[PDB]
Amino acid sequence: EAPHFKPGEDPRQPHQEWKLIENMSDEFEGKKIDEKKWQISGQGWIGRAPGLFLAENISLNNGSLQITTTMLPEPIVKNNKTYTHGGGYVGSRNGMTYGYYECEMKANKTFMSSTFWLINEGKDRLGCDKRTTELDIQESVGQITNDADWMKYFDQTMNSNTHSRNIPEGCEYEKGSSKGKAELGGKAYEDFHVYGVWWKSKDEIIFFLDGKMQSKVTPPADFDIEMYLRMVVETYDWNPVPKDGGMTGSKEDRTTTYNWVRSWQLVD
Repeated sequence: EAPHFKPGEDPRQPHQEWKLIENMSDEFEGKKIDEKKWQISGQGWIGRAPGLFLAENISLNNGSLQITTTMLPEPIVKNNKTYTHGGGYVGSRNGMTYGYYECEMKANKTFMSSTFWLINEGKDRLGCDKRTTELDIQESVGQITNDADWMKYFDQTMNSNTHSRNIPEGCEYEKGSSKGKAELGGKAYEDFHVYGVWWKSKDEIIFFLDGKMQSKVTPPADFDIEMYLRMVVETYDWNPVPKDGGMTGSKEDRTTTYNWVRSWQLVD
């Protein structure tokens, strides 16, 4: 009935309350994902090669969303690139501006990502709102395959980010990124964690982990454009495929599991 906040961490003021945004929230009960609420195929982004988003890799079980990584049984060529692995994409068909957005997620234990984020959809927007604003709440991988120093702990942190890019010429916005990082206390695939963001205003973004405030970030440009939820399991170029193909794990180890996604507005 309220967001997950430990005692002493709820940022609301005493005459305010948190209200569930029903069309951006799901406990994932039942046997099949609700495709009137969520888009899992037909989306603009098919996947970063070599990981192709498959609708078949999305399942529900036991009141949770499961996005499972796979080896494709044969390569698939799309946009002149070869795909060899299956990930998955789940995007909210409804958007909002501002609010509190949280999920409870356990990452997969593979070289592919486990993510929870917001982005606007600039080509449907007008004038300067065609610029991109992306708010990454958590991005993780389960198996680090690049020995670059910047990423050696990427599998045991909350890695949050805010991006401004694709800005139309003449529009007075800056491009760039403002990151946040915090310790999970364990690997992202070992336990569930609650990853949350208070998208408080166009210039105040506050990240929470397991019900505790971690950081406040000023984004690189105003975040005052409607944004849509994303839960995505992909390949990143900087975390390449391991020598065994990276898909020998159990179904559980190949699965990013979200127990729920809850989105809220703060009202007077």
